[PDB]
Amino acid sequence: DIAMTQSPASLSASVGETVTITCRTSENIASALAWYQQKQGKSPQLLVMNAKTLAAGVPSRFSGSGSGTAFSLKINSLQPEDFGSYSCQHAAGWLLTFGGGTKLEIKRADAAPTVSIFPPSSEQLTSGGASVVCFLNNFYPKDINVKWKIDGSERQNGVLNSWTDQDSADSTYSMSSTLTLTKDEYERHNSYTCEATHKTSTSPIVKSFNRAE
Amino acid sequence: EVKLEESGGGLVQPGGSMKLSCAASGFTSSDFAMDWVRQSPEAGLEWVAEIAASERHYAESVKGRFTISRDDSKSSVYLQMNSLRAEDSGLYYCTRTAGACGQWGTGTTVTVSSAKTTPPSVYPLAPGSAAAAASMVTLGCLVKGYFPEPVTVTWNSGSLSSGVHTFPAVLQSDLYTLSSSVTVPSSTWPASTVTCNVAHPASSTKVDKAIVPG
Amino acid sequence: GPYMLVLLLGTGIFLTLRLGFMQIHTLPYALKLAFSKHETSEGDISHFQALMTALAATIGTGNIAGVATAYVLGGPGAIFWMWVTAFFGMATKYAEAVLAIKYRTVDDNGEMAGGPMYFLEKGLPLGKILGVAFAFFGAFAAFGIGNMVQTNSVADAVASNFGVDPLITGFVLAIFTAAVILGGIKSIGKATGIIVPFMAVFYILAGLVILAMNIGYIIPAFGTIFSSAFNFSAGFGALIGTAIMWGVKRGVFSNEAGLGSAPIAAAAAKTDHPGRQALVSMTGTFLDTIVVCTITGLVLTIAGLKAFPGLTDLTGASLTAASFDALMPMGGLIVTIGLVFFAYSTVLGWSYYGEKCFEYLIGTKGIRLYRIAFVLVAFWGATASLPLVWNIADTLNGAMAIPNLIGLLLLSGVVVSETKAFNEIRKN
Repeated sequence: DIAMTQSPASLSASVGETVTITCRTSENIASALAWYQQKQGKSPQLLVMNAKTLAAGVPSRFSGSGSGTAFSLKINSLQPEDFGSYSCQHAAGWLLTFGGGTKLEIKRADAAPTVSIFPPSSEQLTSGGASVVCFLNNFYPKDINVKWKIDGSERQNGVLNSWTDQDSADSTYSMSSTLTLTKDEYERHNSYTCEATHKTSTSPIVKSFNRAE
Repeated sequence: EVKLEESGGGLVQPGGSMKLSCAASGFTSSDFAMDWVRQSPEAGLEWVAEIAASERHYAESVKGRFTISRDDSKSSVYLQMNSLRAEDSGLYYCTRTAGACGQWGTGTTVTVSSAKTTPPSVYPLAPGSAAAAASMVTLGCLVKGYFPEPVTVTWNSGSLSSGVHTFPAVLQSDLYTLSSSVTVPSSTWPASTVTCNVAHPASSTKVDKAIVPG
Repeated sequence: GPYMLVLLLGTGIFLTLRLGFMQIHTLPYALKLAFSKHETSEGDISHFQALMTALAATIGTGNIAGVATAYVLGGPGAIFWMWVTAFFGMATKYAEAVLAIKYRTVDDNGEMAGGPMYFLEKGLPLGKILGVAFAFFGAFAAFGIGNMVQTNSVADAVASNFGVDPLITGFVLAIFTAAVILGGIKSIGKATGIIVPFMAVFYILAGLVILAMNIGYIIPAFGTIFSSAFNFSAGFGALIGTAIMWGVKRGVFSNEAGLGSAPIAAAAAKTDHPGRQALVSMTGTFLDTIVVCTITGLVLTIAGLKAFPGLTDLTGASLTAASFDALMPMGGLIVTIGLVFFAYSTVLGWSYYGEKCFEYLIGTKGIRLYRIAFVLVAFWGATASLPLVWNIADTLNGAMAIPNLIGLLLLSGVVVSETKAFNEIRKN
C-alpha cells in the first residue's frame, strides 16, 4: 500500500490571495499524481492530471508541479468558489489510493453570533422527554465555546453540538447546541442558560429562560 | 454529454448482501475500463474495484466479499456486495479509469447497520414568553429520533428559503437528531403563520408542525 | 530492479562501439539475404523461415497495445526512446544470434538446440550455473510474454468490440495453437512463413493509408515526438521516469532486444556460418520497432494532434483501435484483426523459445508436456483474470535478462573475432 499524506489538513485563506497545497507519499511514483476538488453534494472534480498536465475547462489559476517525492498544488488569486475539499490520487498500478484530504475555507471579517434559546415543546414533554435548544447563527470564526448552566451550575455532558458548512453567501458559520434531558430531570430545575464565548467580545453572550412561566 | 447514474443503494444489515448498478450513457461502455470508488461519511475516498471487459482486480479489504461485473449490452456496470461490514458504509461512485478519474458518477449511498428504521418525532421551537421582542424573531424545528438518514426540511413549503439553517444530523445510539432554524421579521410572526415541513422517505412519513407561541 | 535496463542498454552502447556501428551498413545486405531466394547447410529450416519464426514471437500485442501504454504514461517522446532501444539493440540481437552458433543438436530428429543457456555452458566454467538459471527463467518467462499477455489482450479486446467472446476466443486460439505446434518447429516455420508477412503487410499498409490521407500532420507528429523525449522543462532528468523509462521498458518488450529470447529461433536456420544468420536476425528489431511500432506510434500521436472526443482516457489496445477507427473507416476492425494474428504469431514462436530452454532441463522427455501446457495455458489466459500480467511478465523477462547480458559482455571478444571471419568471407 502507498500512503499519501497531505498538508495542511485544513486552512483558511483570505480571499484574493495565493495558497499552496501539498500531497506527500511514501514512495517515488514518477509523474503519476492527480488532483481533484470536491464540493458538498458533488463528486470529485478533476483539476490537474499527471502531476502538471492541465485538464480542459478548469481555470488557469490552478497549477500543479513536482515529481517523485514532493508534490504541490498551487492556486493563485483564490475565490470563494474554491471552497471545498482537495484530494490527491496516484496512478501507481491499478489500486489507486487517495489522500486524507485538505479542507479549504474562506476568511472574512470577524462577526458575532446571533444567539437564540428555546425551551422544550409541550409535545415532547407529554412524550417523556425534554430537549433544550440553543441556536448560534451567522458568526465567524468557527472557533466558539458554548457553556450550559443549569440553575447557575455548569453542565458538562449531555450536550449535542452540530455545525454547518461555511455559508456560500456570507462566509459565516452557524451551530446548534442541543441539551437533552428526560422530562423528570428537566422539571427538577428552574433556570436554563446558554453561554456563548467568542473572540468578538470579552464578555460572553448569555441567553436563558426559567421554566416557571 | 457523458452520463453515469448509480442506483441500488440502501440500508442492509451486517452480513447481508446487495448489488449496485451504474447505468451509463453518452459513450461506449465496452471500450472503457470502469472503476468503483467509495467515499466514507468522513470523506475517506477509497478505491473498491476495477474491470475492463474480461478481467478484474480488487482491493485487499474487500477481496472475496465484492464481485464486480459488467454488461456492455445493457451499458451498465454492477458491483455485488455480500457479507457486508459496518465499514462498507459510504457513497459508492461509478467512474471510468486509465490514469486519472475524469468522468465521475452521481453516487449512491450504502448504510450497513443493525439499527431499525424509525420515523422521526417533530417538535416546534418557539421562544420563551419573556422574549426580548427584538426586530427579528428566530424560530426552529427539532427533528429527533429517526433512522436512517436522510430527512428533508423546508419552511412554509419552500416559501421561506432565505434565513434558514438546517443543521447536519448528529447520531447518538441508533438514532439521528436534527434541528433547523428560520429567521423572520417580528412583524410577520405570529401574524403570518410559519410552518415546518419535515419528510422522512424511509419511514414514508410527512409531517407539518406550525410554530405557535407560548 | 530496473538497473537491468541500464545494464541492457549499456551492452547496446557497448557492442555498437565494439562492433563500430555495424548495423547501419550491414542492414540492406541482411535484408536482401533474409528475403533472398533459394540454402541447405546444416539447419532445421530456412533463414527466412527462421526470421518469420522470430518475428512471429517478436511481434506481439506490445507492438499494438504496449506502445499505447507507453504513449499515454511516458508521453509521445517514449517512441523515440523506443527507437534508441532497437537501434542500439540491433547489435545486442546480433551478438545473441552469433553466439547461438555454439549449439549442439538434440535427439528426437535434428531439431537442434541453440540458445544463451548453451553459450554459458561454453563460457569459462559458472557458465553451467548461469545456463541452468537462464533455462529455469526462460521456461517460465515464455508463458507470460509469449502466452498469457498476448492471449489475454486479444480476448479482452475482442470481447469489447464484438462481445460474443467469453472463452470462445480462448478455445479457437488453443486449437489453432495446437495444430501448428503439434508438428514441432518444422510445422511452425510453415505457418509463421505465411502468417507474418500477410500480418505485417496488412497492418503497415493501413498505416501508410492513414499517413497518405493526412500527409500534412506527419512532420509535426515527428516534431512533437522529438520535442518530447528531450523536454527538460520539468524536473532534473525527471523525464527518465516519464518518457525514457516507459520508452525503454515497453520498447524492450516489443522488439525483445537483449532478453536472449531471439537467437533460439536463429539456431534452427540452415546457416553456413554464424554471421550468415546473425545478420538476418538483427533485422528482427528493425521490422518490429522502427517499422511496426513506429507505424503504431505515428497514428497515436496524430490522434492526439487532432482533438477527437473520448479517447482521452483509453487503456491501451482500445486506444489504438479507437485511434485507427477515428482516422480510417474500418480502422477498429483492422487493428483488432491484426491483434489476433499479432498475438497468435507470438504464441507459436515463444512456444519454441520456451520449449528448447525447457528441454535443456528435462531433455526431450517432457517436450510433449511443455506443448500441452502451452496450449492449455493459452486457453486459460483468455478466460482467467490477469489485470497486471504485464508487470509480472517484465519481471520474468528481467529475471531471464540478467544472465545472458553478462554472457554477451564476457563473450564480446568471441563474436568480434567471429565477425572478423565472416566479413572476410563477404569480400569473396
